Amino acid sequence: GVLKIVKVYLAVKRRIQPGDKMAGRHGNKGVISKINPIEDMPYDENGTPVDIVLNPLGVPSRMNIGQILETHLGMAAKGIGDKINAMLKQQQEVAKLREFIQRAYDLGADVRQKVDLSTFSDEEVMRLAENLRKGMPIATPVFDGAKEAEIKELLKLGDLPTSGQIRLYDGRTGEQFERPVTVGYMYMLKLNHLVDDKMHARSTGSYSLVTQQPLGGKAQFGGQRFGEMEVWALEAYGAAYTLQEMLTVKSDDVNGRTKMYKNIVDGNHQMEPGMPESFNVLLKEIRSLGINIELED
Amino acid sequence: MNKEILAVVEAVSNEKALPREKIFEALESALATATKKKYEQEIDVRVQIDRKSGDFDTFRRWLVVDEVTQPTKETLEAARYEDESLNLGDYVEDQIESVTFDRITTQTAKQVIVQKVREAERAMVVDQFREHEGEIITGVVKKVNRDNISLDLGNNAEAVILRE
Amino acid sequence: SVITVGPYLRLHQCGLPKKMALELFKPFIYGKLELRGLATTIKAAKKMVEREEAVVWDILDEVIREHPVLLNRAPTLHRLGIQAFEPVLIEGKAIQLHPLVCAAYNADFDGDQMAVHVPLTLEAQLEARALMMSTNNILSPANGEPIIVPSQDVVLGLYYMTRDCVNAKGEGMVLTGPKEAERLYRSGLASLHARVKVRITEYEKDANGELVAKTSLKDTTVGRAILWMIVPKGLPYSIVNQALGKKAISKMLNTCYRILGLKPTVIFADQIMYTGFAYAARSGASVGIDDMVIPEKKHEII
Amino acid sequence: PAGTGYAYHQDRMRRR
Amino acid sequence: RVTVQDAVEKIGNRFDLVLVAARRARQMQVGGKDPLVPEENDKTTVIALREIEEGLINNQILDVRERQEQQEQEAAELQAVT
Amino acid sequence: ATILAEQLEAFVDPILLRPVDDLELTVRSANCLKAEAIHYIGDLVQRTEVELLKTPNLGKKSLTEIKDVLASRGLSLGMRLENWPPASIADE
Amino acid sequence: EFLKPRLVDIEQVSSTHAKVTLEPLERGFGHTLGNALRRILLSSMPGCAVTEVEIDGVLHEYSTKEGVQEDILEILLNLKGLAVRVQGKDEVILTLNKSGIGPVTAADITHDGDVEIVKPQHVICHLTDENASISMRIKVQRGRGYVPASTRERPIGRLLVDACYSPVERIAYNVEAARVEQRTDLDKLVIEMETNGTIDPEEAIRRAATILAEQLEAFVFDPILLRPVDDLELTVRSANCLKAEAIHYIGDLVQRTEVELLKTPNLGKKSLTEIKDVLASRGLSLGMRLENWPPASIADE
Amino acid sequence: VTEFLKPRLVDIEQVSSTHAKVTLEPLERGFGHTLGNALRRILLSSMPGCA
Amino acid sequence: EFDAIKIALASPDMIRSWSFGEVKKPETINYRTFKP
Amino acid sequence: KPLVGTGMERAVAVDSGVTAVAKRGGVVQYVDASRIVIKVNEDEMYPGEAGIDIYNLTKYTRSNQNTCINQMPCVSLGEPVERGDVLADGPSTDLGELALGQNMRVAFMPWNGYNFEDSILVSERVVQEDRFTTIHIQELACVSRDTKLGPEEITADIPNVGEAALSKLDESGIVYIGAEVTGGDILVGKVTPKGETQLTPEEKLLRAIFGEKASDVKDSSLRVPNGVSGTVIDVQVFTRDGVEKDKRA
Repeated sequence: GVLKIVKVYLAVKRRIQPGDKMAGRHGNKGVISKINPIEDMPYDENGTPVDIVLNPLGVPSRMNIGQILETHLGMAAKGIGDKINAMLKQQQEVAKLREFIQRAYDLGADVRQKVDLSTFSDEEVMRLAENLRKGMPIATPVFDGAKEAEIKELLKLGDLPTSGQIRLYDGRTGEQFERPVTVGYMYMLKLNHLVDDKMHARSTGSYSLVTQQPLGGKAQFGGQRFGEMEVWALEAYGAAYTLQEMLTVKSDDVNGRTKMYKNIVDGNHQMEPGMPESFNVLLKEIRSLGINIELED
Repeated sequence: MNKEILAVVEAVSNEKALPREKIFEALESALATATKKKYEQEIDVRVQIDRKSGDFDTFRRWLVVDEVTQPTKETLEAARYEDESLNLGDYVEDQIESVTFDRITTQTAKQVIVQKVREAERAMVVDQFREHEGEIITGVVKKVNRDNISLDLGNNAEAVILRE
Repeated sequence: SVITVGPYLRLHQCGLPKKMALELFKPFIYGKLELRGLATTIKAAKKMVEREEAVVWDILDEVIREHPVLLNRAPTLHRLGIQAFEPVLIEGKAIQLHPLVCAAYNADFDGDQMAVHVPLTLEAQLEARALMMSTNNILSPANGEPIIVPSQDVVLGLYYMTRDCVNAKGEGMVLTGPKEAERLYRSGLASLHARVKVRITEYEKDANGELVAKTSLKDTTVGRAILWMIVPKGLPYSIVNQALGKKAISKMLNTCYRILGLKPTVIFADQIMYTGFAYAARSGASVGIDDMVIPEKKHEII
Repeated sequence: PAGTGYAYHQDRMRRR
Repeated sequence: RVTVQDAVEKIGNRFDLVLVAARRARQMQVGGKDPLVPEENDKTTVIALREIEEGLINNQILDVRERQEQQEQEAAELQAVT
Repeated sequence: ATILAEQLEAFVDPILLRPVDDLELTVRSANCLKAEAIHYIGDLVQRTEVELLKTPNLGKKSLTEIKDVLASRGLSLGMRLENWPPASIADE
Repeated sequence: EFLKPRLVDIEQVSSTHAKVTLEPLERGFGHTLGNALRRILLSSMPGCAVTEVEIDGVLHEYSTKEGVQEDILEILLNLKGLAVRVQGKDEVILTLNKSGIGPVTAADITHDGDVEIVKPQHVICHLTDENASISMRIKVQRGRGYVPASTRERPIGRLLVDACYSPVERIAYNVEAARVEQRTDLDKLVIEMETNGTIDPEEAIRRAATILAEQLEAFVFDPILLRPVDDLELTVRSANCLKAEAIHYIGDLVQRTEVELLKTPNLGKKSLTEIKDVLASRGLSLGMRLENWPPASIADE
Repeated sequence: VTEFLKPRLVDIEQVSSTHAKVTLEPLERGFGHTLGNALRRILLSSMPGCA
Repeated sequence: EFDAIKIALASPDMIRSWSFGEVKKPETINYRTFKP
Repeated sequence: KPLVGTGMERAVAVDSGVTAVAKRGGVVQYVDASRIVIKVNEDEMYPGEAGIDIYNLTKYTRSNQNTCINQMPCVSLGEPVERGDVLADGPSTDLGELALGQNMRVAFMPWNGYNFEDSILVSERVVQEDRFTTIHIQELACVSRDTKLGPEEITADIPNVGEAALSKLDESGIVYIGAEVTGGDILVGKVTPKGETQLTPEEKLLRAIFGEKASDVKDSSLRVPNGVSGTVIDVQVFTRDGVEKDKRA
């Protein structure tokens, strides 16, 4: 019993905003908290602003020291990429590009790669440098990776500082941060726990059928569950009227909440309490047995 | 047709002597021309209304001229392709519309069709005024406005009295 | 919704987005719109906030102002997991939550979510302000320990600020007050940790409710004088004269609460958090690969 | 019958 | 408004504060009584606690004023009748 | 503010001239006029619309496209030029 | 007697970026003017970026066109990166037509009499067949900052790209010591900017200084209307001119416009001069509108 | 494109005559820091005076 | 409004006093229309 | 791409099924955003079934997690390709590698409290470059059921509307392909029945004009759920056999 089905595909483009979740590849999570302007960013003595400012204090407790080696080796990779971009933007012939790319591909101990550019024939080297100019990709296998001295020797091939730390100025004050800080490139992932999929709000929506309480969820326009431990936490204060309207007026009693809505739109601010209708459902379910529950007096 | 075009026009309690085909065209425009404004095509409109079936159609104009403005409704050298059959000045229609014009305003007839019925009532009351145009006549005032008094009269016609 | 930090807040207020604020406060906005006379029937008001015209945001800032909300983190274990704030409206879609309060909720910011509840009636607004307000919960009910203890960035900013080194800019110069200590730090003539005789005026309240001024020269640092500009009157100078880790700043707030009461302890908790964040930003306290110093004796021990 | 409602339950227990 | 400490210094129970301030705010909001302290377009809750802090309102004065302004209404009714 | 301000006082018709092919309409609408050896819309404005309608090089859809172009009133307004140039269109 | 900065040398070392130079400066003003002009140049400078694109056979921006090896979305990104100068207009519409195998560079745009492309080697897309051609209209306008698509389209054929109206990329100042002019403790401010070609560097430093000096410009019931017309200090004729229109209070004179009074011959030529003398105090005839009589301060009690 | 929001100081909430608290609003986004930093460095570093 | 809640057994007279009619047939609804 | 990878990206990219791996190597003949044509080399080629391969790429379509599973061609024209090689990159791939997120310039410093517990602070240079701007696709269905008083109507011809009620719909109810909608417009117009009653003797002329015999109707049109924008990229219409196809079907 269906005539025709129409399916329509909307294509939203969700950008980024304060509240999305980004994370690296080591367990460094985080809700992005403020999308600063360009000027406020800590820049260095070349001019370039840093893009993301993490927090250092997550490193000694949450022991993921691999992200700092990944940061230093990423800065080494981008240093080689900047030197290729400098040697190519000046329109240099393929000999100097061949020299520098060969020096950046040898660079290590007994390794597996062992490439040579003498069999690339002067046209692939320009296209390989067209692909390396935004940075040079570096493989680091899992337990047989790049040691510290190799990262230092690759940071020495670019003209970056050896310790990986550049002194950085401030954007607001324009005066230098003491004790030079760690910059580099980290490969960060956007996770699909966005913030305009979790955010929800409800004044007065639909109500459930068997127990006259609001529906649950977001697609169903619903209200958040004021659970049992929150009832304990309001018994633990002396908040008594807050709990009474939190489980009689705002939730269940239908004549109580229509009196409440009229009283709120008239400025009154007063509740006529009544009884939860789900307690009458409890009376009907216990009473539907052989049990005779009542209400005395 | 919708197998019903010789019966709804002939209701015919209040609009028999009133124009039947025009009321049919107006109800069609309400079921259509209501919340679509058709288009921005700056041209002369012409509705064509049927009395026997009740249904109607919407034609566009071409408006024979010796000028260039209103260019979707704009001569004799172009009439030479019509073998000079057009004359200077006419509103000769040479276009139509494609089954749209408020594929909206369907059930909603308590403001649209009710609005056109109110317009027809006003038109017939002005026609009632046209049969005398002014005379010594009495009325009974019903409403009490500021510096004017509204008067009810027979056969649902009304008037007002100015304070000056 | 998802929470985020917003460290500009005072600890009785939290950030709350405009879209959630216009949805949770629909009847108050309806009542306000019907009072002014802009509209007539209720329908008109629901069309106005369905369209979100230019005049309902002033209505919204006039229904928010003194109306607390109950923030609640989803595994509420003790009573400090439901606290009442005052909203400050946020361009955004994330609840901005004051950082010190996070140590009460066990709330980090790794993807957490919190629920907001609105006290409707008038007795519930007064219970949110007088019992459940976040300024009122500064001691944990399980013991006597303060629960608005400064957690992680701010103790690093203090520990870098109130410390010393055996030579810096302005070693052993003499300063006529803490105001020119901060002026020497800002102009670029001394360092944040450089030992220095200052003249501080500590107020000891040795009488029966009367604050007696005693001024003296303390051999201290520049950072200890700058942090002395934030300490309220009654505490002695020796609460900042040490290095101020985390146990020391916790007993600083505890001695402030036992002596000067509640209101100086709330405003002093906020000033602690602000100066900790500011000088931790000025510190540039990174972490490198060279900071983890391998012992030279490690291989011979193995 | 603990918090703010303890006055209400004092009143109701007194007026029986 | 930030703290309510002196409003508990003058009413020591901290639960009677809520009853007295709710009674006072219900008199100011719907009953149409003037605030005894000049406001700054505060809501009626903060004006209630602001009157508590001045000391000019607690439960004793509220019972005194309700008995006197009930006796005034019944006295006006009796002098209108007789 | 006075010091900082004193430190800064040493610092502080086109539719007719365009081609018929440059029109927003399709290439057929331009080619209908271009079949009479017209390259600029000024040549289209130099000739009357009746004179263009007396030639079968233009089509029925080309007439609708010409009406859509003349709705902006920049071309085909029944004008007469010297040959090409107006006074604002002068040789320099 | 502070030494004033004057621009001395504009070293256009490459086509994109230059190194302007300010000299002399007293000590302290180097970092002040450096950070200030850096923050103004990065914040708000007039750029000339692109807003709308209408490819011909493309309905929505997620489609694909037959004969071009990039999507329509990638064509929108490549047009978003277009570096273009305009000269005498607010907005302008550029036209692109290209047919044949190969790239569609940025020099294939039919340039108007004032639009100037500054980098004509910029690739947009690649046509990849013998009869497969794109034909688009591009809309380029002035602006300031970053105006995305979500804040600000009427047919279904327009395509809105984001608008990065910002000509500069990287502003770096380097203060350094100054030589003779026969006085030490003077500084030189050397600013290396990084433009994309749409803004002259001296024009950039001039607009930044103008914006900052504009920011420091911030600090570097009527009793006559309530009174009767006859109570005015002028003669009885000046009051009677207004009173001829049944006016007794000057609030009624303020309720009506002066043009409405000048359209009535009850007022005279000398009465107009008297009305001007009365309106010189600006208490009456200021072109106001009342409810009928009463303002809020004029309340009934 | 050049006409920004131009401020004026809305209040000078002052304590006794050698101390004050001067606000400024509204400023364009990011200009509070540049005017605060410019006025702070000029006042705190280079003023004329005698001592 | 009310004090204590009392629970006890249900007598057949008490269950007939709760009731409003004997439910005979097990037939739930019509299921092809909308009526019960 | 990852600047710091493990070399394991090519196994995860090629050995999954999101990229368009070449079956027989050869010379590319025609690259397009839709299709890719490989001319097979003669030392890899069957004698019969002459053979030049056509790869029909999978353009913008819905994944299960409402992402956008795209394939982009990454080869030039006239380019040699070998057997076992990538031709079209997939989602989160680049030249046959595996690029999940993006690589950005990071600094480890406390910055004024805005990264207190675990938070992250991002420059506007990141959002200006449109570099995390992910593309999501939502599927909205609308069925034409069969109830009492008769079947339903999809024909935009319905009441209680406004120029803002169906100014984006066509003459048959279904929204256009390409119409950029807001949160709460009408995509599919759908009217169902309500009360039966009978015929009225008031709208007689109107009933002769249209010939409609319902005449009162309800409103159950599909709407964009409140909050989401978008651009309608693809409309499917399925018809149970026997039912009259309307003009858009």
